Amino acid sequence: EIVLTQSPGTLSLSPGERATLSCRASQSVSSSYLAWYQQKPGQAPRLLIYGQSSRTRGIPDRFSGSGSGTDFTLTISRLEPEDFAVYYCQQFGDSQLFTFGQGTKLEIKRTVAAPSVFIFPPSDEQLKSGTASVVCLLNNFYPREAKVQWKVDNALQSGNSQESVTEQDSKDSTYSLSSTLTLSKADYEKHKVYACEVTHQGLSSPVTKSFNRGEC
Amino acid sequence: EVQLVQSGAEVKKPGESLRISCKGSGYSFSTSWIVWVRQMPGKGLEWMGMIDPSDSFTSYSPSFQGHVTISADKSISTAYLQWSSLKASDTAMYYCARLHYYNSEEFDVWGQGTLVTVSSASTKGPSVFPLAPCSRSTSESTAALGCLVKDYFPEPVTVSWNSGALTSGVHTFPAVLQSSGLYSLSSVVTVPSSSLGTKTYTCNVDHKPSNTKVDKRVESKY
Amino acid sequence: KLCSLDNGDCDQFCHEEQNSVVCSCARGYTLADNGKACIPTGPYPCGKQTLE
Amino acid sequence: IVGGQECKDGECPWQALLINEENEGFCGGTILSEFYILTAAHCLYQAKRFKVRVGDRNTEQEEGGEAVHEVEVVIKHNRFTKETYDFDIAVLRLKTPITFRMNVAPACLPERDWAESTLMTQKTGIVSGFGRTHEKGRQSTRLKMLEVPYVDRNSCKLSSSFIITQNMFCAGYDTKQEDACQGDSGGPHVTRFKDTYFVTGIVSWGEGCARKGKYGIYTKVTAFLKWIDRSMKT
Ligand SMILES: [Ca+2]
Repeated sequence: EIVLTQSPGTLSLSPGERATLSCRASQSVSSSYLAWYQQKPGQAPRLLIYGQSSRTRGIPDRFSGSGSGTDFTLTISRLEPEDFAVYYCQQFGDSQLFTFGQGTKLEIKRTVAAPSVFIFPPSDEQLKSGTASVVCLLNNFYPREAKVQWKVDNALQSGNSQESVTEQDSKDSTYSLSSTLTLSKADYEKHKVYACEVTHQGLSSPVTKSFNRGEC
Repeated sequence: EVQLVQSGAEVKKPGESLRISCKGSGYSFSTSWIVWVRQMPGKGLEWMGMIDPSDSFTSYSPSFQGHVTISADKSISTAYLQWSSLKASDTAMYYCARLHYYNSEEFDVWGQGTLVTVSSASTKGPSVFPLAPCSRSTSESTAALGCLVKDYFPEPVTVSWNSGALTSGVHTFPAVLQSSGLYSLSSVVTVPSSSLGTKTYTCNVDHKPSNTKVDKRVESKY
Repeated sequence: KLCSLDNGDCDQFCHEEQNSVVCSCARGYTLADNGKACIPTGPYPCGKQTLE
Repeated sequence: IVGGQECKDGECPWQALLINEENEGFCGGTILSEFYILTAAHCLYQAKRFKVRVGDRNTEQEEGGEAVHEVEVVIKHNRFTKETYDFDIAVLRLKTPITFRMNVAPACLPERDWAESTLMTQKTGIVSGFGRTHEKGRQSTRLKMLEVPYVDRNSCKLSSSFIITQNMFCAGYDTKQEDACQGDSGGPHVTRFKDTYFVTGIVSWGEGCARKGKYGIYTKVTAFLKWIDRSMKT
């Protein structure tokens, strides 16, 4: 069995540039060459190129593959907006069957953009149902990396929140992310200051948005 | 046109059995091996096994042997994946794909995917709650509003704004699975601060599995 | 006829489905847009004498 | 081969040649892919350990593009037996991939039904090799080809002293002095359809070579396509 390790995990590039994706295989006692696939959100994987030098119909000549033994790459000479996606390498050995790499995300490198940050209190309607969800939104930021810290009366809350994040925006290449803090009404009712602190590459200092329990 | 077309999304509880199907058209089904591929939510592709539909010959990944069945009915050009006893960990997308014959090492044609959900949860409609700042003040020119769509099962919900008339600045987030086993998502919009006194903003929620349709007016007290 | 007449006009494999003709091609070929001709995926496809 | 012609350059590029310890050609093979060679099972008993030579076209002069590959795995048909020459087929997977060039290009595997109705219905196919040049003759130096009509199975059966199983077929001539011979065994019999050459048979056996009233006997490949497929997937 051959384990395939692709690299990098995320590749950040600009339309127009050349991309190089790696995949290294245990060239066992056999091995050979690899196939590669592209996958976009909500779609089935699509075979691009394969074997020693075969190409699927319709693949532009900007796509090419190389390597041998344990070391293989796929190169894209000139990125199109339509070219940003996850890529998988795939091996077979006769005795060893099939294996895939862990995927590389091809994302659009755009200029750094700070998030807009917003905090929302739980609704009284929700509160009457026994739970308080407090939401922090980071809107249109780049790069993806962002830190969202919950504070209840300056106590950091860990393990009682969930995040959701958008894909790199297709128009402006930004991301958006929500963080939702969930408390029991009794626990919610035990505290005064509810705060969200966002740390981000585009933020020269961390930004805090807050409210006082019950004034909402 | 050669296609592989899979049956639709399934929602099941642990311990139930399940069979999903994969139909070939536009080529002779018997002449190509048919492979199954797993994609756990947010995870990568996993090869499970393959079948030669001419004689129903099968080979399973060791990681998957004994946990799944690959079968075929060549008279209707269909391949199948079956579990006698589901686990929550089977929750994933499953693809079929064609493996050629003598020397292929790759999958040329893929089905569209089948969504499989395994949960102790039962169908439940969402509650839709407003997202409004604690005080209408603004800082200054733009404001954010939203709806939190909480405690539903299974996916999906659809969300629109003002019956589709408001699309600019909307972000409807992917659901997260809560410790309760219920999903939750949030939809937000950026709006003119100058519009809050004149215009209504309503989020439109559909949860088809429960026949739930909600129009939630969002506005501040102050 | 169908596969009887010019091989259902497939270039290579011809198979009958749906009381109509379905072409395929050999490995290292892919079936053209027209459903019958076969296009090389590489520079040295099988069954082809080498030229210069 | 007895009679026929010589293969001009690049016209028989799927030809392989198995060579023993003494770097000498004793059986043919057919290139199926970058990694796989098709041959006759009985050639495996004609040498202790061997290698495969591609792109050779004359044993004396090096034409540049010849190249020799080590064999990594041998997949011999389980049911082959020496007394009947049934199941005379084996496949070799190499340690190194042959790299296609001018004069090394693989021959095509067909799909069984189409081949059996479209390829096996053609009047002739094409056999090749470096095997002997007459029945009790010398092994050939230059690579040769031969056009052999398919000989129908009934007339075939009637012409021969030994059983002709359905994993075999006849091709060649009654009285005419044209046939394959020893040393060609294992090499390619291909049939052309719309300018593509598919592997249809392996050189297996025959009563003498060119004998009057006797034809050449080939492993019927279509009868072994699925088995070939499975060997590539194990
Ligand atoms: Ca030479």
